[PDB]
Amino acid sequence: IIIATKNGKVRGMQLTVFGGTVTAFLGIPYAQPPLGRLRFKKPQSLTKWSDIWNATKYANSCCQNIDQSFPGFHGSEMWNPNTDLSEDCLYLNVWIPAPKPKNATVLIWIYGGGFQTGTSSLHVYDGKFLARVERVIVVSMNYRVGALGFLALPGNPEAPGNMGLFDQQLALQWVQKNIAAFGGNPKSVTLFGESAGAASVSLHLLSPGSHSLFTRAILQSGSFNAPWAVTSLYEARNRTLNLAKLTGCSRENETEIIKCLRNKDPQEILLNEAFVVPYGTPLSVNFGPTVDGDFLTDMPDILLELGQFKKTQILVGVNKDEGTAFLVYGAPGFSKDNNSIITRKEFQEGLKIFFPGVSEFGKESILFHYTDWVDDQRPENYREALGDVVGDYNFICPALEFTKKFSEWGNNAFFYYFEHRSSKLPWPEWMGVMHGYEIEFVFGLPLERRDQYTKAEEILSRSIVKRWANFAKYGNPQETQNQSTSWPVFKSTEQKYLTLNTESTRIMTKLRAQQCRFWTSFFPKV
Ligand SMILES: *[C@@H]1O[C@H](CO[C@@H]2O[C@@H](C)[C@@H](O)[C@@H](O)[C@@H]2O)[C@@H](O[C@@H]2O[C@H](CO)[C@@H](O)[C@H](O)[C@H]2NC(C)=O)[C@H](O)[C@H]1NC(C)=O
Ligand SMILES: *[C@@H]1O[C@H](CO[C@@H]2O[C@@H](C)[C@@H](O)[C@@H](O)[C@@H]2O)[C@@H](O[C@@H]2O[C@H](CO)[C@@H](O)[C@H](O)[C@H]2NC(C)=O)[C@H](O)[C@H]1NC(C)=O
Ligand SMILES: N[C@@H](Cc1c[nH]c2ccccc12)C(=O)NCCCCCCNc1c2c(nc3cc(Cl)ccc13)CCCC2
Ligand SMILES: *[C@@H]1O[C@H](CO[C@@H]2O[C@@H](C)[C@@H](O)[C@@H](O)[C@@H]2O)[C@@H](O)[C@H](O)[C@H]1NC(C)=O
Ligand SMILES: *[C@@H]1O[C@H](CO)[C@@H](O)[C@H](O)[C@H]1NC(C)=O
Ligand SMILES: *[C@@H]1O[C@H](CO)[C@@H](O)[C@H](O)[C@H]1NC(C)=O
Ligand SMILES: *[C@@H]1O[C@H](CO)[C@@H](O)[C@H](O)[C@H]1NC(C)=O
Ligand SMILES: [Cl-]
Repeated sequence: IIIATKNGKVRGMQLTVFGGTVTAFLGIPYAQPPLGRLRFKKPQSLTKWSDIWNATKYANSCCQNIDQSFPGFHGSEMWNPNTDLSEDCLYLNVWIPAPKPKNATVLIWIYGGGFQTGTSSLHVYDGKFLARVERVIVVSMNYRVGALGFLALPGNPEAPGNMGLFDQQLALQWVQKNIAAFGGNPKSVTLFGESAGAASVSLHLLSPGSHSLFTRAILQSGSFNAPWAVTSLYEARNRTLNLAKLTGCSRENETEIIKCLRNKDPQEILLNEAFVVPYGTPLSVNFGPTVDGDFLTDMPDILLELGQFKKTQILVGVNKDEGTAFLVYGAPGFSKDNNSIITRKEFQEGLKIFFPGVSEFGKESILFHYTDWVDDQRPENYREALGDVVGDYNFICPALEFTKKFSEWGNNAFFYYFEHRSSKLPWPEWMGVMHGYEIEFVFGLPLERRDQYTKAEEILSRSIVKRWANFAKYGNPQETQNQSTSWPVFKSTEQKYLTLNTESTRIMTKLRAQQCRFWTSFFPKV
């Protein structure tokens, strides 16, 4: 129950899972608290301690704005932080099988949340099930979000940008130096993440300082070429300056802006983040990754196109209705509490909410490519088109594009399409297979019989869990024992992908082919 690390001893705690035992180490620090002079700077390495750190409960989540649109609604609040917010939040968690494994493959989770929110503490990121069932070691970390994590005055080490990514990297570094003490193999480390976590995983494939800190990668509903993933260095500074004026810290010694922003309280920074953007959307990434010349040496589009990334296997996928969840956070005529049958004029208004700085012609082009109905009568037409618009543009087509381009340099890639609508979900049915609702299947929660889950859902989760583990351990996400559909390699030409559902696993080709030719070739030019 006590492990000696390079910076001191840590005491864990024991969990009973499925008649077995998992050892959990919740809240190990991996950096100096980024307080005081350290706010906005890269994470600094931890100086030794001499006691026994008690890693027996989740640590503080990092400071962040909370979604307040559906108070008391679990569909919404399952995503909000479940620990104290604090700037003192650079901690990670380790779940190891009991008894201690000998050379276990390691999975490192990176949460999403638009780079503005999120925490490793969430119920759906609980790694105890993967530890128990597949005898892998699961690690997850908190990393700074919002402006405290990604404020950028480029070149300036007081606010260089990408701090949250450097938090993640330092945690990967911690696993390299320390996980062998826990029974893990530092040579078999698979990163996985969802949404902005998935976009983070992809940027680690680009970043030269992460090359040697992991083996393989899994990207769930996200990647760095998504339109929200990378902030330009011009608008990044425009946003840093708008934050400065909004807080009274406008100086012209740029370093004096930072010192001034450092004497503010977290809440004062958090409440002005929303207004640095001229027009925002429910997908807005106010403060996110930038080309800082340190973590990220060039525009990631160019690195992807010219083959400049870690050469390894990737596992990539998306959900059937990525876009629906965002419609109820602003689109007119939409509500989780009715069937959201919108009219043509409502759809048009929705495009302005989701594509605010886009030309009238650009929005006509979206409407023209998504409103040629097979049947003109059905009243769902517009409601469904706007969901597909937001999901294809923001998630599915970037994920596909990334996989094509990545596979063209010779590495095995596997693509999935998650289309299971969970039996007992609190969101209405019209929202479908929503963004983030594969995560619980990946983490094995449906394996807990004890629950809301059907038997079909238990079997689906058990299969996904085996596929993810085989991918981590062996680079190949097959389930070999139960006469399962083989998962073909995804290649630039044939573009095969595997569907994930409770009924029929199927091999299909060329997901969203018509829609993504629009988003990937026509729409970037408007
Ligand atoms: C860059 O920033 C300027 C200024 O941002 C404004 O002030 C901030 C404190 C904050 O409150 C923002 O929401 C404000 O917009 C932007 O210029 C403004 O543009 C909007 C309309 O596009 C409008 O508020 C004003 O006409 C402008 N204000 C000023 C002082 O010029 C600008 O659009 C931002 N983007 C770019 C690309 O430069
Ligand atoms: C679906 O619901 C929305 C609004 O939700 C509820 O109704 C409101 C009257 C209010 O009590 C909210 O707190 C509820 O959550 C409907 O959108 C509204 O439609 C009418 C149009 O005359 C009007 O009240 C508002 O302009 C609309 N609100 C918006 C656009 O945000 C919508 O009509 C409902 N759809 C169906 C099919 O019933
Ligand atoms: N400025 C953005 C920043 C942001 C916050 N969370 C985001 C998630 C994706 C993209 C961006 C964001 C913003 O605050 N938008 C307000 C609405 C975003 C949804 C809140 C976050 N919670 C969810 C999250 C996920 N799925 C959700 C699905 C549903 Cl149905 C409802 C909420 C989900 C999956 C990843 C983590 C957050
Ligand atoms: C660290 O933990 C030591 C042992 O605590 C044990 O585990 C917790 C979960 C409780 O069940 C406790 O009763 C157990 O004895 C403590 O003795 C020690 O004081 C702790 N150290 C600090 C700094 O808190
Ligand atoms: C763990 O596996 C690696 C190769 O993957 C090997 O080099 C290392 O010595 C192993 N360590 C053990 C078995 O303790
Ligand atoms: C003010 O700016 C100069 C550069 O012009 C910089 O060297 C100096 O450190 C700044 N002042 C303080 C107090 O840091
Ligand atoms: C394979 O099938 C058995 C039942 O025949 C089931 O109990 C087991 O969990 C399945 N394994 C996987 C990895 O799906
Ligand atoms: Cl909880």
